[PDB]
Amino acid sequence: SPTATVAEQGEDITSKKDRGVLKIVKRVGNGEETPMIGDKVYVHYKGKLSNGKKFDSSHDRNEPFVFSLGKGQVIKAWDIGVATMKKGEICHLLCKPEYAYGSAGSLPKIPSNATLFFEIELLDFKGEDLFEDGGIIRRTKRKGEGYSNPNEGATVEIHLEGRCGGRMFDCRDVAFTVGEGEDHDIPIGIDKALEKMQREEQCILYLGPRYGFGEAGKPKFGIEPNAELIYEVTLKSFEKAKESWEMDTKEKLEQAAIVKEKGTVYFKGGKYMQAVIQYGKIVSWLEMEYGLSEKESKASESFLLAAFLNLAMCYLKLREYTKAVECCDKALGLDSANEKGLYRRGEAQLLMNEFESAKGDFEKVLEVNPQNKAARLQISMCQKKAKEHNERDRRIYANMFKKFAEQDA
Amino acid sequence: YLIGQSIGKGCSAAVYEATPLAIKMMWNISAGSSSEAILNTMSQELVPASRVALAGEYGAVTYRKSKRGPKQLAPHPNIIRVLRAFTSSVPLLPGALVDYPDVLPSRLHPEGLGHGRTLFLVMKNYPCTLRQYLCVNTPSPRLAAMMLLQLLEGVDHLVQQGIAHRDLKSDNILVELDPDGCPWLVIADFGCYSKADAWAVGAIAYEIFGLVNPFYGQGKAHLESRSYQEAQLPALPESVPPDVRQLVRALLQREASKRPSARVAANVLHLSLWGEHILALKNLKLDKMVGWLLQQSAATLLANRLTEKCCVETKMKMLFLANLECETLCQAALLLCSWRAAL
Amino acid sequence: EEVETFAFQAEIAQLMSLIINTFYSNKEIFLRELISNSSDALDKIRYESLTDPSKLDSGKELHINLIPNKQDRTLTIVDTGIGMTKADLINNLGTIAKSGTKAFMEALQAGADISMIGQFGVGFYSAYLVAEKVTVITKHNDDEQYAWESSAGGSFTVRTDTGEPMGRGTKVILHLKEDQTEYLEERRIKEIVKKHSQFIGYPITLFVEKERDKEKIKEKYIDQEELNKTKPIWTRNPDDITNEEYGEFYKSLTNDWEDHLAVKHFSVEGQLEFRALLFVPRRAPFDLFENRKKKNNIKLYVRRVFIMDNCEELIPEYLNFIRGVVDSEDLPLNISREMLQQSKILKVIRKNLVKKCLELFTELAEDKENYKKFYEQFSKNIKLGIHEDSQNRKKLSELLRYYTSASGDEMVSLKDYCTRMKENQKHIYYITGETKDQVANSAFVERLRKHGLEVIYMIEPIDEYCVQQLKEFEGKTLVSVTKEGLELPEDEEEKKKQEEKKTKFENLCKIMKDILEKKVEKVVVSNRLVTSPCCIVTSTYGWTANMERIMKAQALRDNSTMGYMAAKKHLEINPDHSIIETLRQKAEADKNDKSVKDLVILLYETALLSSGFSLEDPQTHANRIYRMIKLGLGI
Amino acid sequence: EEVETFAFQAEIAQLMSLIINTFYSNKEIFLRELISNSSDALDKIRYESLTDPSKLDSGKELHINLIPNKQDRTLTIVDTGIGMTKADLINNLGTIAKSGTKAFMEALQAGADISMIGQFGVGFYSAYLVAEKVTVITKHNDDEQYAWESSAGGSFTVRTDTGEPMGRGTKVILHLKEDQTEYLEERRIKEIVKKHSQFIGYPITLFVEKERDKEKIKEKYIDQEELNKTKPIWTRNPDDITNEEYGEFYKSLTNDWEDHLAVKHFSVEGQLEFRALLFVPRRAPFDLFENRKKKNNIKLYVRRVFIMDNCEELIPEYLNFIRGVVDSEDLPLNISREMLQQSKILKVIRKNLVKKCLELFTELAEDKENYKKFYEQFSKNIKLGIHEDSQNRKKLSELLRYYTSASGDEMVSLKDYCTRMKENQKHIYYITGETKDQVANSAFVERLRKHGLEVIYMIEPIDEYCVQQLKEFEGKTLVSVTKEGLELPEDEEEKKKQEEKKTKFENLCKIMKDILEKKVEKVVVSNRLVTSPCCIVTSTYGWTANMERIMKAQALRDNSTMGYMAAKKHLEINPDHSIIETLRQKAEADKNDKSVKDLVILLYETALLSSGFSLEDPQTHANRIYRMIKLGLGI
Repeated sequence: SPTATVAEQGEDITSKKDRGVLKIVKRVGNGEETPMIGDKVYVHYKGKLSNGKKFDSSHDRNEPFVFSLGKGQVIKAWDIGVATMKKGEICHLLCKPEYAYGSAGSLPKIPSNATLFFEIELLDFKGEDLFEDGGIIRRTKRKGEGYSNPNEGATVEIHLEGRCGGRMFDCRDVAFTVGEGEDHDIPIGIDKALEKMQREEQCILYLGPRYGFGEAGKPKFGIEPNAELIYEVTLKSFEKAKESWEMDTKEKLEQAAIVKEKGTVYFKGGKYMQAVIQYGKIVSWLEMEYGLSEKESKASESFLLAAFLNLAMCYLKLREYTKAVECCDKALGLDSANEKGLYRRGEAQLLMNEFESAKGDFEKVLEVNPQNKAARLQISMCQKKAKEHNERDRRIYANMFKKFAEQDA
Repeated sequence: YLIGQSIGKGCSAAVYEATPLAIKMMWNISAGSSSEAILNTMSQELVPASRVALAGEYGAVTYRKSKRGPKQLAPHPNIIRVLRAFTSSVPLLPGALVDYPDVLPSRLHPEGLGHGRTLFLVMKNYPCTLRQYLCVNTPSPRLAAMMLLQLLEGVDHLVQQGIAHRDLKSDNILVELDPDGCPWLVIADFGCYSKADAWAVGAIAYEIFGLVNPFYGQGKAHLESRSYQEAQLPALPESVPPDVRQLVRALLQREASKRPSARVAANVLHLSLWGEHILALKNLKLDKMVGWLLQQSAATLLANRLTEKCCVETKMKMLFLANLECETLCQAALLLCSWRAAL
Repeated sequence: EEVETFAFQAEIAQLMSLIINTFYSNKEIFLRELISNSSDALDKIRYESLTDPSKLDSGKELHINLIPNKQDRTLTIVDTGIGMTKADLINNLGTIAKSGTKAFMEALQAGADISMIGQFGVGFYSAYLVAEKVTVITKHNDDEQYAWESSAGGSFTVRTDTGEPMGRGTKVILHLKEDQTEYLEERRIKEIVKKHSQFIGYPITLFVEKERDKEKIKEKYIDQEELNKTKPIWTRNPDDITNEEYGEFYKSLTNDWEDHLAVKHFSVEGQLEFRALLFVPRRAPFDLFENRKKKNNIKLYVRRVFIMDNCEELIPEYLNFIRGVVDSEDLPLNISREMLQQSKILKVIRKNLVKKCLELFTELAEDKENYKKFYEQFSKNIKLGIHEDSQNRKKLSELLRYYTSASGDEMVSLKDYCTRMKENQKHIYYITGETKDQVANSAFVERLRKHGLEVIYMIEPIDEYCVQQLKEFEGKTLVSVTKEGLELPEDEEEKKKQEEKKTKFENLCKIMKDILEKKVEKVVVSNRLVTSPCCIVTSTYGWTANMERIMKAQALRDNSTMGYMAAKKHLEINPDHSIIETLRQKAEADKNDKSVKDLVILLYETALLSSGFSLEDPQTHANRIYRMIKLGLGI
Repeated sequence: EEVETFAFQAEIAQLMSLIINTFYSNKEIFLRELISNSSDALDKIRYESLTDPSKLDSGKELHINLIPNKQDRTLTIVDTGIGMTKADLINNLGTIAKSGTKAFMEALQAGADISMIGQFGVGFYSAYLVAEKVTVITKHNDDEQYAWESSAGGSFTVRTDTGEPMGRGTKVILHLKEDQTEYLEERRIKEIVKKHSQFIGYPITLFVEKERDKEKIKEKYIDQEELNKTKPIWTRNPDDITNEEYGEFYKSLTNDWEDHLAVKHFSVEGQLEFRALLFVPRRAPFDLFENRKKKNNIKLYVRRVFIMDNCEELIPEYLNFIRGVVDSEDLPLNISREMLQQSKILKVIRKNLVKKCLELFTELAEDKENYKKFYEQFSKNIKLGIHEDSQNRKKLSELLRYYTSASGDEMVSLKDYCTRMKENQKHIYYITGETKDQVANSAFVERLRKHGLEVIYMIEPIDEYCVQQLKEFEGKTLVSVTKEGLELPEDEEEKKKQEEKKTKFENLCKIMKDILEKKVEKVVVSNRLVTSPCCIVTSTYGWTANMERIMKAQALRDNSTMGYMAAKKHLEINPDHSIIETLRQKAEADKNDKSVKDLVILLYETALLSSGFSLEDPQTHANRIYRMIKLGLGI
């Protein structure tokens, strides 16, 4: 048995006395000497039991392994290697019965005395999970609990390190909330960042410009690099936002009115990157039945539709109008007679340069609004941009064919 | 949980409505034939199971029994109308033996692998008939005279069915023309005295020759009995061989008895196009003999050899070389010979 | 001179043995005629009981049970028959082929519903095939018990006394060989008895100690389990029972969780007449068409018993799905009885079958909702038949609904395409498209809209077979506008000005031809389309693009022909299309111009992209377009 | 207690009548067992003649002859048999089922090639089906002539009144009813002998005055016509067969102007062994597949007499084209003898048949010229079987030759490609498509050419079926490059710079995706495109453009499941294509622009034109192109 032979004379760091981790590798690939933890790797391994048993899976084709995190639980034996595992090196493993992917394990799937061990070819092993919307990678030093996932609207108890990107930054450990970051001037990616933050899991934060205060520019901090931003936030504890299964139609109306007033304030302050998810949360509020007296079902839906309006407004302000299409399409799905909503959707269409559907909905809005000139001038601009794309192709396509004749001798 | 009415939709499946809400519990016996199937159709019925919907009790009932229970794809085996479930069966000691198989946990189904070849049928292209394709294309006088064979054969066959039609239309036959550039006679022949049908075949032969048809212009239309002016042939072109022209002269004779039965033509035409004409074959070198059929069948081989451009020459040969009998096969040779008794 | 007149003699040993080992190919048949004998016995005596109540007074039972008795391998069946006299029993038993049952049957003056299943006389000895010894104790009317013996040893006897009375006790024991020791397995017996003898109007069952031996805890000590279950419906007169009757019936027939659609019941009264009773499922049959074991779904009975069924003899391959069951109590049969003697009769009953079920389809079409449901899930089989039947084409023609420009939303009958408000140029204008849109966006289709006459859409891969076969529905003929002719009666001004365009564009067409070599036969000015400069139209014959496409990909159709035949190609123009006139202008003036050359290249190309034909050489088209793109790049 | 032991008795009248009207479904059965009685009779006596010289001289020439007699309707046959004594004749004859042939057969000590055709003893009574009276005059060894009589009237007699000696003159006259007066027609008799009894090693003929009555003038004075122009090859020793016997036999067997290809002969020696002899035609059969009914294939001529054949149970639906004939003298049979008792034996013989003919195919493949000829005209049937057999995959494999990148001109065995294994490729690259030019000119195929990896080109339609079933051949697996994965081991430097391109162009994938909605799930850079900026590749599963096409194309296939199915589509790019980088450029500058949109529109569109998929909406493409043309017009 190859595994048995390698196991001999191996210094082992063991969790228990007779169960643990066994330094066993054959050759060592050159790699970063410093230990690093990486979620993203394409490791090559050969899962063979050997030793009088046979592993028929993963032995054949080397499989890249999706490491969930530094403490990934998909395969227990897999992380054990990552203990004191370098990047771009080679590694080999040994049997641990407890460490079986299917929980405790069953004898036919996993031999009772032997797990799956692999002659790992270690590859780049640095970094943690990234951000699907970019700007941050998981930079932690503690573990989550799975019990307490902060939720939108839960006012939090976070502490702050005191130095962003290499610069002592000016702030305090204030009761943050998703709709509060823009008010007190710190990296605003905090909103979607604290998601991966629970109770008692320390996690420093890399910040990209388009995610936090980076792209927004700093008159108070004194930061040179807007993209190189790193600092630690200490979420000591936090309350819980009252959610769907948690709120009630009366409190629904309460927080609905309060946010609607807040929305006017957001418009007055002009800040909207906060407003995206709070308007989204009002949307989700109403997107379910209330089973209560709704004499003003129209008034509720009107709050919702004005939210649609300002959502599309901000999507016009900065965004690429896809989420504008989303919000105002929900609007049309509810109230399509919006004096301004569908108007801004068609205006996006023209700024999307789709001036034909713009022709359609613009004549529609002119039906409902024969009063103002904005939409009529906008559809005129649709005709202008159509003619501009016309002259575009005209230029780029003058006897385009004759050019082929030039090639002919 | 209270259990609803015990009505059954499924072998072990019985849908009951709990006190509204509902749940069905189709059981997998651990020693059955389709026990693997039921332990897996569970997953199919548990395709629509929510993100937290299988908290299987996992002591000796396996952890994996409801680990890959959650779905991967949407193929719709039976239904997709399921939300929640639970592994409820014999909880303790349900088998004196179960290997706890534990083999290949993440394979899926290959769409049932139903791809067997549904039985095929071909079609008979029938957009054309005779007078249409005739003006459309003029074939080789042998490619044409072969079409004549398909006519008289059914003409032979239909009167062999005792049935009779007095005057078949010019286009009474329809042309398959199934492969492009080659016409064909209807097998069904739905459209409709002895030798009457044969006379119609002789008359439409002129149309194939493209020569003027006397039964039409000159007169005596629609009557096999009618005969005048010695059955003149206004066939001036020599494209048609003089030997077969002698057979045409023999056609439309003073008497229907001296006229040939459609088999005689079939005979003639079997003998004429197939077989072979040689100086050694000359002088009625063929006499009473049975094996010569095979020897003649060999002389008909070269239809594939010479002028087999139009591929159809091989198609019907099988149904023709097989069915022959010297009883009605020697006389035409005698009458063919007359082509050479020309002297 | 001297006549040594003798009657025919016979030998017994070889006769019997032969009968055993030759008469039948299926070993299991033995347990069928045991039943049949039992049945007719009880039947006769039943009638007799209705005459006089003495036998049944004591009996008071009609059941029939089978005992496997594995612990002794003693197979047996029991009946409530009257049996026969010790002597008379012999006189109808040892007398091979002498049916005592057929005897008294004939003897019957008022023979009302006698329904004697067996008259051949060879069913009983079928036991030695399995039985090692055939022994049977029996009582008779005012008579004593008698245990017959047999083991096909050439002889027989009786040696009996003090045997259990069990009333008439008309039971017969069997002893199968150690070898070929099957049929002790009950569930085998069950699939057997529903393979045949499942339909008998008399009580049947099996008993067996099968339990769970769990020591009480077990629910039943003994399996008193009846096998009669469903009763034969078709014997009862229809129009006296509701649909549920049929419903429950089929349910217990095929065991479909779902219901039936419709069903029809036909009392035949011909010379050889029968029960005709035909379901139609309320769903589409999932697994089928591989012809592994099934050519049809019809079943046939005589004398109220299972007969050879599922033969392509009675119902044609087209419309094979139809499920019903037929019974004429008496037809010519065989010793094995399985094969059939005359098939001409098969043909006359087939005639009846198809006529009647087709009338069923009709009556269905009287409905619109359910009929449309059916039509939806079964039109393919319909059309297959429509093209294969070739006699009753006219009826086949009806019952066909489709999407049209008149329809749009729903299917609709051809008769709906019949009845036209304009009452002009009566033809059936249609097109075999691939996707319904790809049939609605053809420039020729648009020209029909311009004229305004509607057009039916034909969009099935199998649809083709139907269009060639279908013709002249209701004294007016189908026309797929994709044909070359497409003769449309237009105005005098229309016709002549179009042709004037033609007379000054035929030179333009010739100019194009000077480039359009080797592809098109004739390119002529056509009014066939509007709002589209050019398109292709198949010739008067051959295969349309969809027709050609299916032929190429049809399974096992590859041949020298399929390879390359049906070669008919020609396009047209839009004389009043902008691009068209531009092509016309200065065409004569330019000589060997690539401009117009490569133009007509791409033109005709795309015209072939439309009009269906798979691109003759895509890569090349991609190349040309890539050139256009590089152009678009300012390169 | 007591025992009335009696042997089984019988009745004659009903017995006989039943036999007549029940044993055989049709009257055609006669004229076959008549021959049988004569054959075995003459055979026995032949053996006897060998033993005794005087007997040989008396028996002389053997022959069997027929005389219909025309208007007289006195049908009759004549044989050179020995007959049976005045009494012994009875003792066999009136004794139904007591066959004296079988009797003396058994009695034979040195039973060498006895080959007793009949053993039942019921053929003589089958004559009643046609005869009104069965009368037979006959002589025997050192005995007198005797005219038996019969008319199934229950009795018979013997009358001697100087019937013309005819020497031995064994012969029976027949008298068919006025009703059903057939079989006087000779050519019917001939097709009847061709159907059965055409293979008998003994002289047969018919005589009839048929002439032309032409008065000399008539060609033949009398018609004498033997019919066994054939001799059974199977009996003859294989390997010791006469030169060119098979070619001649093929013509005698079936009337094929053309020769045979090859043929193989198998002496079986199993427990029930037989003569396995199998042709293969030298041509392709024009008439195949159209007939739904399974047609003639291997014929069974047990006991040198034609038996039931051409029933699938002998040979699968695949390889049904094969033609040979099998015969085992001994086989279990029936009274009608037509059906068969055990089918397990059919399975064992079927196994033997396929194994052997497959070995024939192998031996053929030893040839290259003729084998290629065959393969040419029959590979379709081959593959059909290859996918339907599912056990002998190794035997099925190694028999396939296809065009490849290595040699386009010559069909190369998969095994030849496997032995090449370039760069130890573990994957065998092929493609499924439509035309050879199109398959050769494909983006992935071009990349394969760059890798120098060879690709077998498959252009066969039916190819998809077999290939899905076909797999890792020779321990290495098939790979159609059109699959989504197409994992190709490149250089480490190559892998990374290609990855770097992905790192910078995935945002372009984004950019386009923002326009490429609703069509492609994932767009990524590709390692498969060199000559083409962009192309489409089917996902890991589903149906290839052409696989889907044929699945769609196959008729009788439309299902609710079929309408939405195998939805797996996405494309790629050529990062190092000029146009590609141009698309990259300016896309960053403007996130939304009509040109960029319309460009990728047309791009993805043409990519779908290539990669097979029929255009989802041609008309639209034509519209876009028409716009480009109007542009070309300076408009």
